Amino acid sequence: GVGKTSIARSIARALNREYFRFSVGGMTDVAEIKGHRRTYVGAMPGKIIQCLKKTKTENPLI
Amino acid sequence: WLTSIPWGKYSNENLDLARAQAVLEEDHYGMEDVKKRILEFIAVSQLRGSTQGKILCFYGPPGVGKTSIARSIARALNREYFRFSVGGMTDVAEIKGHRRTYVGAMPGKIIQCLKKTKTENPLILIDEVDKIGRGYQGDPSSALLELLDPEQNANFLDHYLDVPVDLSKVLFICTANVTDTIPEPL
Amino acid sequence: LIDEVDKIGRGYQGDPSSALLELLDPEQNANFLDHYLDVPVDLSKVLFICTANVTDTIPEPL
Amino acid sequence: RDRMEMINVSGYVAQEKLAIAERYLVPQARALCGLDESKAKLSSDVLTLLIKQYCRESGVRNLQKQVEKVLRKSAYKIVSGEAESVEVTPENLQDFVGKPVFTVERMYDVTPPGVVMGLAWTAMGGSTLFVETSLRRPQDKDAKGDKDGSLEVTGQLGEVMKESARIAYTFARAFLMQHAPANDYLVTSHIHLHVPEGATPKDGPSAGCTIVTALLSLAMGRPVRQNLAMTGEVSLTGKILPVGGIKEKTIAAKRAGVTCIVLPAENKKDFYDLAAFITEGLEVHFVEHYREIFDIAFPD
Amino acid sequence: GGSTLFVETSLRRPQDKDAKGDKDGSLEVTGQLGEVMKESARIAYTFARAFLMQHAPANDYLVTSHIHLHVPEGATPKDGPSAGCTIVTALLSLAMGRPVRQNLAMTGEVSLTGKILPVGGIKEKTIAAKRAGVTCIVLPAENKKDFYDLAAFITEGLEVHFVEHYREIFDIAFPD
Ligand SMILES: Nc1ncnc2c1ncn2[C@@H]1O[C@H](COP(=O)(O)OP(=O)(O)O)[C@@H](O)[C@H]1O
Ligand SMILES: Nc1ncnc2c1ncn2[C@@H]1O[C@H](COP(=O)(O)OP(=O)(O)O)[C@@H](O)[C@H]1O
Repeated sequence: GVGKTSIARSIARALNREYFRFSVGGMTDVAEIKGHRRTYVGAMPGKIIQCLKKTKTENPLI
Repeated sequence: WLTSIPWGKYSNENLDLARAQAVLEEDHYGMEDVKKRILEFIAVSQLRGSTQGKILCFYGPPGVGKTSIARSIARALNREYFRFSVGGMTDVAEIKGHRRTYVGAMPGKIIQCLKKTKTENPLILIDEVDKIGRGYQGDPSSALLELLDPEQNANFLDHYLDVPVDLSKVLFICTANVTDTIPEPL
Repeated sequence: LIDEVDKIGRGYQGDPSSALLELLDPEQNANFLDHYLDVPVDLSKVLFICTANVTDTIPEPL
Repeated sequence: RDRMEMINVSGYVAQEKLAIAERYLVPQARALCGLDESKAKLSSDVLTLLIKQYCRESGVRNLQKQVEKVLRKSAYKIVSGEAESVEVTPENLQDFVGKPVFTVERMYDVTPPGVVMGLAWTAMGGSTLFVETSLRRPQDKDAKGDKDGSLEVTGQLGEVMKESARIAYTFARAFLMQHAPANDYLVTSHIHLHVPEGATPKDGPSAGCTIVTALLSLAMGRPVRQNLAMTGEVSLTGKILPVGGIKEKTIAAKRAGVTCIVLPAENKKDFYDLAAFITEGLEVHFVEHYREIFDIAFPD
Repeated sequence: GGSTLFVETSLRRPQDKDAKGDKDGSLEVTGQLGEVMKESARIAYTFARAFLMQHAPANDYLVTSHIHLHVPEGATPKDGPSAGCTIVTALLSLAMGRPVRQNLAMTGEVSLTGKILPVGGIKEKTIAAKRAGVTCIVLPAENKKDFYDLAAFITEGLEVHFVEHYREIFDIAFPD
């Protein structure tokens, strides 16, 4: 609660680039960042892929 | 599924303080703090103009009527009612649905609640949140935070229906006899 | 009639206790449905009996 | 860790939080609730009292929730109550938010013998832990037996903390031998002490100075000087080594009301690196060796 | 919700195995104690010996005596430390053999020195206490406001006792 996220968003706006936050805290399954192998039923890509798809840009703020 | 979703359709919320207070008083005894808080929400919403929805929890022992008071609030407010059990759950799909690809894949239960209520301002109850197990394949706590986040929830989507939905008016209600096992971010 | 309620396994990809609870829920039972059949059914008038040599091992939500 | 440069976000002074809220938060919440300054009014004193009693942390979120709740209550009182416009005073704050939440919170305002205040750079800001020492067995174990005064410790001790406690114990024994050889209290006595949690393991050794101070105070029974704080690390010789998170510890000390404090001379610039308004109302004491602290803690 | 639990202390070894014996009265504990509970009980016994020595040096009962203690389980871990005052009181009563004042209950955390920290869940604790038919209740001074937050129709018959240090607790429990 000291605005680290707030300052990150402010920097995103100042640079004109998009803002996104990733919650790596308490995360161990690297698959979440590396997705799946695409074979498992309903496999998903790494969360970076989802972030890029959402932002629609290749130079957002991470 | 998509068409059945109530798009921009909201129940006519009851905005009269006196009748709501009388209804709550004749529905349950005590809970003066809860009555004060809900009526304060009513007053701000009336002042706020457009209807809105925030999230809160009724934490206390069982047999207290938390579900009963939730029903009383839902009926008094004129908004629809729905409840959800999450205790010991391990499949995030029930929140985020399936991929829609497998034949008969169902969407998240929130989509089903929207379909049933026919409004974008219903009342949703989540119970025994503290009892979640978040075991293998689960970790719905992340999904719970996504669904609850006041800013992100406006663009919440399920795996089945990839398109997002706004949840700035829904009223989520959580219940748990203890405030410790529940995750800190939540 | 449900026989040997106390003997449930509740294992990987099992957990019928949830199915039991939803089936017997006094309000959800009125609109119960399954995977093969996607239609709710009322059960308020159906009568349920259960058997178990012990009660302690019976899951509390049940 | 080494792949980036780590920048610290210390926190906010009570005045700093006051200014931020009255410039950033209060307007934001008022806009969110749709209120106006005319109808919705807040004074500096009410928010200061809120900060001092209703809330206490390095963070600000709790203040955000408090202000939101009081603003919503005022919106209720206007929509429903008889007050077209709300004026907020510490008198009305009791009805608006309720009774004071946090008192001074300082466990001891007198610091009896064997318990000493100490600043710790916890993960969520700073903390003022009251390191406490105690005699687990009467010193008269035997009028002739000189059995070693085996020590006890609690507080989920990690290995490095255990070594810090042991080295501090040995150094305190040596210091007492040199200063007061006639005293065997720390020599022949089964002592226990506790270390409250919160301090990050890297910052945990900073409590060695507090440990030695508490041990000496218990040994000779004179309570440490009131409203006095200390923290540091010893290298078995009384030499005082530098530490990190000094600004957060100073912020906590200020919040704690302690007016006298001792820092390593190495971190002296860092303390001087802080804003003047931060260091108001406190008299620092830069040291390098433990001996000085003794007189500082025990001028008499 | 709330509950009332009878913390019990029993002597599991003769007090005087050997008068000249100087071995400590090693403690034993039950109640499915998490570690933090173990340090809490450790602190409680430390302060118990300290208070006894301060107030009854002639008594070596608590010193050279191996005693066991059971605290009934069920309490949430966050509230488990709140039994420190109760543990100290039970140990003292066993030491001097003076039964505690009847219909008298307490709950709190001790800082190893007798100074009491506040505890949460006061309201349900008081509800159970009344349902336990207990008249005099001892609480921290700090929690006092929370007690006053309660409505009058609950508090009837409660001879509350608000403290910050154990000496007051000792005197209230041991009017003599
Ligand atoms: N200097 C500041 N000015 C305005 N708001 C602040 C400031 N510092 C903290 N905040 C508040 O903190 C919140 C965001 O903090 P955040 O970035 O989450 O910090 P952290 O990452 O440490 O939790 C915002 O709601 C904001 O109002
Ligand atoms: N003050 C009250 N007024 C009316 N009914 C109550 C009250 N307190 C408890 N109840 C009853 O107790 C029942 C318990 O409901 P339940 O779903 O178990 O809520 P909770 O999970 O809070 O115990 C409810 O049906 C309700 O009618």
